[PDB]
Amino acid sequence: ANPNVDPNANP
Amino acid sequence: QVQLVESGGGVVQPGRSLRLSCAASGFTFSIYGMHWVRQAPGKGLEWVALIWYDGTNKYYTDSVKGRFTISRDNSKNTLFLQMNSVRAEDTAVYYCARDAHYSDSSGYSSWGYFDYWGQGSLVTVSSASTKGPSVFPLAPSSKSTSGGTAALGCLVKDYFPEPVTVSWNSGALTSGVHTFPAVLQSSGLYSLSSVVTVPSSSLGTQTYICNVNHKPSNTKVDKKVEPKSC
Amino acid sequence: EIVLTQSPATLSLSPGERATLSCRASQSVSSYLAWYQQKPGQAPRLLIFDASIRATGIPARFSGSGSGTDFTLTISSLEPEDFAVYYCQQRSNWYTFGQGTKLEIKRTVAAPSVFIFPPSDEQLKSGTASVVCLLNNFYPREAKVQWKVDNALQSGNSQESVTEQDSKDSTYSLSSTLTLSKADYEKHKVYACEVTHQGLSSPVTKSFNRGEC
Amino acid sequence: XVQLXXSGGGXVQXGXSLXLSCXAXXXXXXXXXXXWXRQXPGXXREXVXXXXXXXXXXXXXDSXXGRFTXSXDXXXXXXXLQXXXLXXXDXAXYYCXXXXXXXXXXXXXXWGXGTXVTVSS
Repeated sequence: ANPNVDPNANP
Repeated sequence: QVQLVESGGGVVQPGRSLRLSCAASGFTFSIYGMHWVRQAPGKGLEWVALIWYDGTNKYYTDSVKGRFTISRDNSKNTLFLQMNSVRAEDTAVYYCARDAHYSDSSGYSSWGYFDYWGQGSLVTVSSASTKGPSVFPLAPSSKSTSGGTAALGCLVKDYFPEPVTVSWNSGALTSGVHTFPAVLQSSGLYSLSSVVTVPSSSLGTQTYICNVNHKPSNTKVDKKVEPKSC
Repeated sequence: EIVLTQSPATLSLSPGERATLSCRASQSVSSYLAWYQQKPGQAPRLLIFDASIRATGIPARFSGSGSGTDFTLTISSLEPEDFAVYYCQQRSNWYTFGQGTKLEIKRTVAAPSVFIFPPSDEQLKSGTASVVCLLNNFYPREAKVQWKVDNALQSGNSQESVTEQDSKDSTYSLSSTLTLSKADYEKHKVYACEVTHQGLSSPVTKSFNRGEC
Repeated sequence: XVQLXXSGGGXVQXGXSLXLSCXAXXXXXXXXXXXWXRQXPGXXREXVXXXXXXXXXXXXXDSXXGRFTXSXDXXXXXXXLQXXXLXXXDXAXYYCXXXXXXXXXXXXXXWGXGTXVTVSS
């Protein structure tokens, strides 16, 4: 429940 | 070649729904997280929501949680914001923005910034109904003369929604014209003035007419502005 | 929430000069800070991310520095395309923005010319009276408009609007609109707008007498 | 008191062609160079081409050489940017401007409102 994790492909 | 083209904005009554679209081109839409960020008139930027590249995770700012839904259709390169139960305070320019995914020489990743943005889609939430402005002269006189220059103008009052346009003498007069930003009155209707400065010697021999256009209501008004003797 | 406080609110500078903009975070955001540029009617533009990394296509005259809670955006030599509003943004904890610093074009002082307009007979017949005061072509931006009706200072019944800096002469203009019911307007004689500005040695008042126009 | 109105932008497939126009009102433009610039998202405005007065030549940026061509219709107070062999990288807002200096130092006092050109699929 963390909104600042990398939201893009290939993190 | 990154492009984000928004559509779907406009005037919505409170409690109703509106869906914004953000069509992406010039990059691989389906590998980027995407955000909505909004800007109320004359205010700063407020992050609204985020959706992962694959549509799995979604996050919202508290004031829209339970009312707005973010979604995407990667097959159509489109990002959506479904706005339900809208409130007046939702009035804003809504931008879609790409999450800025960066990788350095040693492979370290960065994210969480907004590197490309849509053009903005204005959503106006109001119970006001479409209304053309009433156009009144701002008449020149000795109390609107400084030196050898006189000011005159037109007050463009009680219209909804934005915008209006004002010209002078069917466009023949452009020098010295100032058309002010509208103000939202307590009534929920907008109002603005358009003014122009002219040589005071021309008040007797030159006719001045403001041409007001309010496209939402099909209002067109030519108003003669004649001098007074204050 | 992490609150970002920018200073100064407005920076008034000329092309070629160094501009220094500050952003302070209420708690550490490490280096998770970005700077944006925004011009009227346009979307924001990413300039700097991770506190000091310049985005692609951003001119080298832009540089960011800082960490923790104190950050600085520097424009080494301002250029005309740089006059704009600048925002900082953090992504350490959710996503918040500063309230903005406006980088405006400095010019010489111009005191406003002051004009007052009575309500039209046409508006009055409709039941309302708007009295408009115009402050034309002034710089710097700070000004005070005071309305007096029969020599009594008004409060709460006026709204102001201000143009952007003129593209040619970099001045501002301002309108103040005093709104009364027709019945209240008809109770009074003298309608006055009093203007103060740093370019004015004394306040400038324009007034009219109801029914003399 | 010059107004520049741009038109002719839009969406093209790669390899295709467009022609932008820049119509001037309130000044006869024949004596003045007119230039095209473009601004891709997030970048600064970059020179594209200039048409000087007729017989004083046209000059171009490296990025459009051999593909775009500027021309003038002085009688209609309009300048054009013929854009051939378009690529995705040409996607940008294109602006036109008048050089108010007849000696061609580029005093770009008046600008058009911009027209979007998108080159995709």
